[PDB]
Amino acid sequence: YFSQRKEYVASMVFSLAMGWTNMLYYTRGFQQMGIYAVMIEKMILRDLCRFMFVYLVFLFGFSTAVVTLIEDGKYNSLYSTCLELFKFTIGMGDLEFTENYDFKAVFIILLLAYVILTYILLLNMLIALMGETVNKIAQESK
Amino acid sequence: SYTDSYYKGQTALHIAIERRNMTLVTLLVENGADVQAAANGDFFKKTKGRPGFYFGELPLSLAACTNQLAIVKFLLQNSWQPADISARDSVGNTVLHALVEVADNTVDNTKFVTSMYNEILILGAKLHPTLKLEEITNRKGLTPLALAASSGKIGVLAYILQREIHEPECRHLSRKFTEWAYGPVHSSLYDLSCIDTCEKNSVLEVIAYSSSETPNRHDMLLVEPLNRLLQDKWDRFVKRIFYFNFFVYCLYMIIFTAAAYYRPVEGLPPYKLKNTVGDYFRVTGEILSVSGGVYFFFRGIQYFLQRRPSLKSLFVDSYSEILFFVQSLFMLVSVVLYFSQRKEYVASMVFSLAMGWTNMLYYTRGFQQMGIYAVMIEKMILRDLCRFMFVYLVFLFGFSTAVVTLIEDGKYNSLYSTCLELFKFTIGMGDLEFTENYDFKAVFIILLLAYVILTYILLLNMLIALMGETVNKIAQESKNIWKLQRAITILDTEKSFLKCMRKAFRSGKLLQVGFTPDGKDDYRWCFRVDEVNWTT
Amino acid sequence: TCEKNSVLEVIAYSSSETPNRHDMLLVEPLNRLLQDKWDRFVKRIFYFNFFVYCLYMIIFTAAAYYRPVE
Ligand SMILES: C=C(C)[C@]12C[C@@H](C)[C@@]34O[C@](Cc5ccccc5)(O[C@@H]1[C@@H]3C=C(COC(=O)Cc1ccc(O)c(OC)c1)C[C@]1(O)C(=O)C(C)=C[C@@H]41)O2
Ligand SMILES: C=C(C)[C@]12C[C@@H](C)[C@@]34O[C@](Cc5ccccc5)(O[C@@H]1[C@@H]3C=C(COC(=O)Cc1ccc(O)c(OC)c1)C[C@]1(O)C(=O)C(C)=C[C@@H]41)O2
Ligand SMILES: CCCCCCCCCCCCCCCC(=O)O[C@H](COC(=O)CCCCCC)COP(=O)(O)OCCN
Ligand SMILES: CNC[C@H](O)[C@H](O)[C@H](O)[C@H](O)CO
Repeated sequence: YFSQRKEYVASMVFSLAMGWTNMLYYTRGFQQMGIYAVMIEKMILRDLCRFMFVYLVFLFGFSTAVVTLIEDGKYNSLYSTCLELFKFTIGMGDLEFTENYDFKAVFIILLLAYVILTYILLLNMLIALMGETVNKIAQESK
Repeated sequence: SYTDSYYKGQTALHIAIERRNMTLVTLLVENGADVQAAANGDFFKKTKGRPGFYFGELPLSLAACTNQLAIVKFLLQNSWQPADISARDSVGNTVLHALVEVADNTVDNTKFVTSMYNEILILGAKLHPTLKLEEITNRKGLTPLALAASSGKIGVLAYILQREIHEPECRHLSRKFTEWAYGPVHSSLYDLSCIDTCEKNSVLEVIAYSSSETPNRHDMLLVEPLNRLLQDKWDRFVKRIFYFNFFVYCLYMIIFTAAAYYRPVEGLPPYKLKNTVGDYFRVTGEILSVSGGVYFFFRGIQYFLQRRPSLKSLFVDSYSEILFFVQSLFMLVSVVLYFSQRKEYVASMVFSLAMGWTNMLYYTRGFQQMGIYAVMIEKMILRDLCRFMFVYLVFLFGFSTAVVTLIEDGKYNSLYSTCLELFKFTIGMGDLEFTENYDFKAVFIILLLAYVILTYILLLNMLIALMGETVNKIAQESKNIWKLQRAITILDTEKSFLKCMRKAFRSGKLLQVGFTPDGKDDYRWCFRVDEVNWTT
Repeated sequence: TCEKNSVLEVIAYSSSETPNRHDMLLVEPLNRLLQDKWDRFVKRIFYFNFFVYCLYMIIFTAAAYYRPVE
């Protein structure tokens, strides 16, 4: 701010966001409510940290395969393709095969394989593990 | 004798009985110690939020509560200063009330307390045959049976309702009367007094309208005479009345829906009737709808005034009455806005209409199969969503105001639109279409993806795991929940009944024993049960 | 009150690998002490801290919302 850069807005906003979620710290010590803060702690530190490597392997592998196969289109940059395949993981892609392009059959096979592997299989694996972690610490709530 | 505010009234006889010294008790009673002193200090009162020993404040109560029968017989029979068996404390609890209070639904405690209760009743019959201890109520108007039912003492309740004494000169204290037995089957009579018709506070009223903290609220209905009573009342007359009420409610909602759908669209209510068929039927439907709203309104007020529920348990019990009452309130507010010449009555009417259908789920209670869904919806809403709202709103507001602050000039530049879109993202129907030209786009993307990962993936599945655990918690308890709801329905149907008859009795006013302590005979509304048991 | 190293400090600031870190607080004098200190004076201080943090965040939000756009 004092260095004459408008980029301070960016830093400010992150603190503002964090400032609200840190109010979960004050749920600790209520017998009913503290379990939610604990569950979030355990899930972020254990489950997402371990799952991240697996998912990034799958994401980068299929993403770079798609970018290599495609030439001259929207899917010709790592940025857009990573965004799109990540959208497919969390079930908000669209698989609209409405482009004129080469090796269309192989492109379709790859996207279907990725969708099955990440949406159906991996994501429910993670959700199963998170459910295990959540149920494991209900009885320790006291 | 202790004179402070903590041990007020404690004296030597209490110490001797407490120490289990027969010799010192005999000497103290010999020397003229008061056998009816009241030790009512704060250490000795009935209380939960302070360590203490409540026994009923009297030496006889102390002796009974401590499993010392010899001292009880001494105090009652000894001629230096005999003890009154029917004495009461400051709470009004007699020895039997004190015995009920010290139960804890364990095997050995059940054996002790049941034994001491039985012996005291026999001795009371012998000493004062015209005395009826079991009809003495404490300060709150509870008999020992009602106190046991309210407190959830399953052992004492099971003992009392199934009490039998095979001995003359005390047989009139029995309640279960075995008339015959065959190989696997035996037929008996059950006394039934103050189960159905006591006029003050019956057992079924106490069990049904308990405050949901009672440790065995639903197991108490499995005790045999109660279970047979509820089944008989259900099959005899209540079942038909319940189905009739459900059918009438269905007709009411059909009329209400039809009237609501065909509202006039012209401005400025109220609207005047034209001499045409559709107007007559529409106005008829409106009048019936408002009538139904007024009916449910006054039923709600009657319920709340009769029960007087506390704020802490206002919703934990009485969920259904609250929802029916809120439906009534929306209907009345709609009527007020209608005759006040405002369009906004449509808004109020609509909410009542929606509520009117979902309250149909109240009638799936009392089915063994179907009532579990109504119960699950209630518990999920009352526990999981109400606790989870604070957490989720903290996240929503944090990222919402962050994004609004970052962005200048766009659709994401007001709290309303950004809160709605972030909510859409949380339930998995966003767009993520990062196609707008605006500054700080990288930070915007980082914020939004962090929000998606935090709320869509993580928190939402946390909620779902918790709700699923709740459902699996009560997959098992269906059988008991069904019975409890059926009991509440039966009592509620008994209370109104809209015929001026109170034929709530089961079997005849039969002579039970015929041989009282005096020359009279007792007719007691006994109820016949033929039980079967394949043991041996 | 130890002045060097008390029991509650040792239990509370343990490294989470201690086998009975949760059960050690159920020992009766400790459980009563924590309940007593909570009800005596700490509970009001904690609620006051939470209230002040709420006010702080509201002030921060309002100040950030109305930043100048030049
Ligand atoms: C320092 C770490 C470890 C951390 C800091 C930030 C970036 C964080 O994301 C993480 C990584 C992350 C990012 C996005 C999704 C999942 C995980 O986890 C926390 C950190 C994690 C969260 C979410 O965790 C919470 O529910 C807050 C919280 C939970 C439990 C508590 O006991 C607690 O006490 C203070 C606070 C909030 C953020 O700080 C936040 O508001 C933003 C913008 C990102 C979250 O990085
Ligand atoms: C009075 C309360 C507590 C309540 C009243 C309304 C606003 C309610 O939303 C809530 C809050 C809410 C709103 C939206 C989603 C979840 C919860 O829960 C009920 C209330 C909750 C429901 C949903 O609950 C049901 O399944 C009805 C029901 C379940 C079990 C029963 O035993 C029962 O007997 C009457 C009825 C129906 C609504 O009343 C309805 O139709 C509308 C429009 C909103 C629902 O507020
Ligand atoms: C399940 C747990 C593990 C999950 C891991 C999450 C992985 C998600 C990966 C998504 C990356 C999507 C990046 C968006 C690309 C983009 O939209 O483009 C970006 C825009 O800039 C940025 O926002 C910087 C990158 C954002 C930082 C992002 C962490 C570059 O610039 P261009 O606009 O010119 O791209 C020109 C092309 N149109
Ligand atoms: C179907 N197009 C997107 C939907 O609107 C919805 O957002 C999405 O399909 C769900 O998240 C997956 O079930």
